[PDB]
Amino acid sequence: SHMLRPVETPTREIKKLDGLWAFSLDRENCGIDQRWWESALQESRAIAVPGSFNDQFADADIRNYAGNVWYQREVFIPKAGQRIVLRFDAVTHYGKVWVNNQEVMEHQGGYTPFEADVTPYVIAGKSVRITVCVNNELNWQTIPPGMVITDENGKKKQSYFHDFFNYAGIHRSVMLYTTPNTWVDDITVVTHVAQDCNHASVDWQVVANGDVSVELRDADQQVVATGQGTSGTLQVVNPHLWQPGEGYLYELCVTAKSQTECDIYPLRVGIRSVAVKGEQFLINHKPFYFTGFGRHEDADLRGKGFDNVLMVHDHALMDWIGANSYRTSHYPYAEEMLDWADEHGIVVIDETAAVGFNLSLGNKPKELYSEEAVNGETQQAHLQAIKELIARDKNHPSVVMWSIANEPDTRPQGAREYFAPLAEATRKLDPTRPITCVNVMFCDAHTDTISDLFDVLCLNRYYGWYVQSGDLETAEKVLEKELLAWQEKLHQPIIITEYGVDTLAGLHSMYTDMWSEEYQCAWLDMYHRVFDRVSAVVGEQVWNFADFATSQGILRVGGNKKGIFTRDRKPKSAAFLLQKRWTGMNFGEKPQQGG
Amino acid sequence: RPVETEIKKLDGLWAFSLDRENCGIDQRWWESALQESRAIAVPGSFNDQFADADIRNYAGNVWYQREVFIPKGWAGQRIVLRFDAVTHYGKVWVNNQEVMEHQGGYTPFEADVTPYVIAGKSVRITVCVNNELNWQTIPPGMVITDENGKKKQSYFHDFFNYAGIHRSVMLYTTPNTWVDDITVVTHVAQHASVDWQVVANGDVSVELRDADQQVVATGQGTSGTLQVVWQPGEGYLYELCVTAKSQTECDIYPLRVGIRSVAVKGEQFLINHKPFYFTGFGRHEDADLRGKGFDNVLMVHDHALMDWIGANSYRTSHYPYAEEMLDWADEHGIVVIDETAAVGFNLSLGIGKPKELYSEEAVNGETQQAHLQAIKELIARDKNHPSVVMWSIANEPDTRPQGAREYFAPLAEATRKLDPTRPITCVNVMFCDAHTDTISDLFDVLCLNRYYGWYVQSGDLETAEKVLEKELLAWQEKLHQPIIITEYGVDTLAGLHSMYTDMWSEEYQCAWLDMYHRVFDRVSAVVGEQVWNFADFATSQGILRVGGNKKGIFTRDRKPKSAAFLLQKRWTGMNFGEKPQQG
Ligand SMILES: CCCCCCCCC[C@@H]1NC[C@@H](O)[C@H](O)[C@H]1C(=O)O
Ligand SMILES: CCCCCCCCC[C@@H]1NC[C@@H](O)[C@H](O)[C@H]1C(=O)O
Repeated sequence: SHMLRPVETPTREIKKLDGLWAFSLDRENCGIDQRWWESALQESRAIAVPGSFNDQFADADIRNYAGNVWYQREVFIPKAGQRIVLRFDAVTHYGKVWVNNQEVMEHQGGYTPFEADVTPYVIAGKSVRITVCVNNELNWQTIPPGMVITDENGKKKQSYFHDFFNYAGIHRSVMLYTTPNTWVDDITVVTHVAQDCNHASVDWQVVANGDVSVELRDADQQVVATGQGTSGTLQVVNPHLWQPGEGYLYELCVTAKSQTECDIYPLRVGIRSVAVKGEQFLINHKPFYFTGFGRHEDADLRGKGFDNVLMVHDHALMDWIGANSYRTSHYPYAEEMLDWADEHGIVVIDETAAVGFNLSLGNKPKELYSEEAVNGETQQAHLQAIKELIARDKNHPSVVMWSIANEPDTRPQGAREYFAPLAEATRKLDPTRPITCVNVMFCDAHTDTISDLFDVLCLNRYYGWYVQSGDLETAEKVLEKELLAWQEKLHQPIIITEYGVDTLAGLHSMYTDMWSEEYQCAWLDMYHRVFDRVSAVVGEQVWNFADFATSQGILRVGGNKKGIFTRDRKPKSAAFLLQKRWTGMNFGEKPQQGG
Repeated sequence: RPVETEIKKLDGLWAFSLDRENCGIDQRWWESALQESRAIAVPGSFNDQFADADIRNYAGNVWYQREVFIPKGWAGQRIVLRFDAVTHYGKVWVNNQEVMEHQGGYTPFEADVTPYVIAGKSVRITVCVNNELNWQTIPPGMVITDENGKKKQSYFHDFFNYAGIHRSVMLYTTPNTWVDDITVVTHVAQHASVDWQVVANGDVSVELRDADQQVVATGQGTSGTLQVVWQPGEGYLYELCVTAKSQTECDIYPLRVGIRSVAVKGEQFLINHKPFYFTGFGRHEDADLRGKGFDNVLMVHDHALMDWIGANSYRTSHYPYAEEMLDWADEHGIVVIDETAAVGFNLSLGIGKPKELYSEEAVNGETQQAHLQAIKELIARDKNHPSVVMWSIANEPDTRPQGAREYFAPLAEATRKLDPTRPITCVNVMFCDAHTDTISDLFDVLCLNRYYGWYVQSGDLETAEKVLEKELLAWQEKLHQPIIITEYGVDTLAGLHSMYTDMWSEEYQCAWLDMYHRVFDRVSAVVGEQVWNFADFATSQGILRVGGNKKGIFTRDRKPKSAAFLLQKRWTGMNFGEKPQQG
């Protein structure tokens, strides 16, 4: 449907985000049968929302549990005559909500919010019970996809194809918000600029039988433009347009009035224009250079759960290190991260949860794009995730790119058949932004067959790590050669969205061999040397802020160790190399082929 | 503590600013939006939040600010602003009008803002937080200055001086007849529970249930309340609805209470007339990244670790914990020794200054008063909790200089008169043994901190066993009192191993915790053990702290050392609430 983030005005929120819900497992799938919605928690225990249920009890048998978990919470209802709505900003994978024995709504998104209108079903003044059924399972039509395997005892074991651990549960806000019966439930805003001198910001919104008078107030509450109608444009003059450095943000207050009731919604948008020209990524008609991380929503104890201290601290670290950009790696991030990126002018490459469409990253199906794995319904679900992501992050000026999928195996015939309609559909959904598909390493420029449909070429390369293990002299030649081959092929702006190596924070060696910090430094350094002599490399993005948790494997030593920082946010030796490089260059500009 | 039948203002981010030049109160920064502010998260200590070295140690004035919408549904009700905890000092302003202030730090403070607030429009909230300690703050300290005005704070406890807003901020609403004060005391012989009440223009009607609304008693009055006929295993707790009735509005307040009576008999600690044995940790309000800020995920996880390792009790070490810890504590029925921030009254703990600890320039007058205040507040907030079985006035004070007894006697007297239903204690330091301590008689349970084999007799088990044994049974023969060892632990690097089982290695933590447990087992007066710290925690910079205090069974990110499984074998291998029969 339509997605508007709620905000306090003559509108109200009761943060049911309160922790300490009742939590229980359903190892027998008796919950849907035995009507657990009715009343009690049976044999529950205290859990905390937001937060992943896997790491929260230090029980291994819970963290690998694959099935149905039950959340439970009684709450009181203060808003009368207002539309009361129950919003879940994120319930990872599947969630079915119940308000006092009655199914309200359900979702199969994972990292996208879903809400429901509960005005008839509640009465402001008495209690009410909310029971959530959260499913953490992945089959071939989920985004991301997976394979759940039962064995001889019927015990479910979830296997997937991405790297990060499949943290599940309620990860973001659960809120009970309250809006007048004539609401402003959808908005779209597109901005243009000409020579940083003047241009318009077209408006568009959806009401509940009310008219929309829209004003454009300033950063100090000064009206600069008005407008009367459901559509149309409106022009500023000599704007304070949104730059990657500062990030100026106008406050467009929209009004939807009825003959009796009225609703006012303030929506912050910044004037900026993002486009791709040849091999240049232009923000406000200036060629840009991306620097920063591909991070994860990962932490100790809470898993993929959200928390504010992590936001302010992580943004302080990136702010110190000189990073100006990041990419919401492998799933839509919490909207709060994108609000911060909006105010602080942080350019973001947004991505969907489509990751793992690849069976070469080592009882696996034998054809990746057959009916037994990634079929038409996988394509429908992928288009769904695109729809929801764009419908949530469409107005945020910090998003400059949509990324449909991550590292798909494109060698087999049919990858183009699967991905081309999704490129067409995404271009038809949001024309204001470039589109991309992050490229796997074993699909170099001479075997890929998908990168033509996208505006920006994103690359994940690990020459010298997975291949040429320990060889810098050779990985330099290979890396430079394939980079110039991508240039000779597509003449596109090339952002390296992943490049990193594993490093035991504390492992040193005089020989600068793999897994030591000296190898991380020398490796990133050589990669930077190659980066500086390719004209079409419009951005670099290291593989990963900090070490994150992965599934158990013989390649993951307590998870992925390719982070610049540790899981507790401590810098390895390479963090200060990146400090020197990024903070030493001119902001938003590519190095002049050398310092 | 609020319930209803509110809008939690601690949601999201606040504007944060520093006052290095100390211009805030003079230039009236609360009457405007903070110039040059940055986003900060509440709850959470401001020191660790920005990875800034200069912000972490800053000693002065910090400014929080946040606009909020007051809901329309609270038209004619009193609107109250509650700060569950603002560490050390806080002065709160509501939209150009000064409302409140408090020098507590680890206890809440609330203020009535009904006139200054018009429910429906947005108002701004500005908080001035101070993190300074002199000799009259609890805990005490002293600040020093030089040229360029750089302020540098020095204190006498171990843990790092985290500050800021550490617990939720509430904005609750009650009808014009509210239940401001409640008290409940439970008895049990081989019983019932007197009730209390304070209100304004309202009568008191008290009823109480069990599982769900199943009343099993009642009462109409501010006394008596006795009727029909809470354990450390599960923790059965009844629900006591209090009603305050007026001509127009009515108030209902639910208070969970568990039937229990704690008392000391000879050298036994009796909870419900049964001898007990304390096992568990002396923990801290410390975490990665957020300082002393509260968080539910951490409480759930740490309670999972304590449940797994077999702990049955712990002590809110060196300051009042967040009350959520105590609600959980009486829910799952874990025994809690509650303690004030009174720590650091000692000049002998020197890493290797006034001249006498109980002089006028240090610890005299307002110091004793404000200590009695920290008592009064801790008790006024945690009195009704059945999980609290003990009072702890102070921790590790130097009682050797002249005038210590003259200081500690009145505090014991007043505290005993305030809450006579629970035993009282004072954790004494190691440098004051049985032949030199002069205060352990004023208290019901004697608490001991002992580090034989670490600070003295460093690395020698064969003699530290003898010294610990002699000191222990000499205490027993001296005062014939119940002795809980509230601190015993040694530092340990998480990954350091050593074949020789020498200091700082995990083998030394294992073998050192073991000998202490045998000497514990051959002493009849030891009514419990609490390994020093649950998890490694942050302290001030010293040559004895290797990135904080490493005396934890778990690391800071909650990962177990070799001793965690030893203690999980010891505490769950014995019977719950029972001490081994000398083996
Ligand atoms: C057959 C040739 C294979 C080439 C190597 C492919 C490496 C893919 C790297 C992986 N790319 C995806 C990312 O989520 C992971 O964290 C990253 C990694 O594992 O470090
Ligand atoms: C004879 C006495 C020699 C010196 C003993 C010093 C004992 C001080 C105990 C200290 N008591 C306070 C506690 O927070 C600290 O963690 C603990 C410590 O040492 O780390």
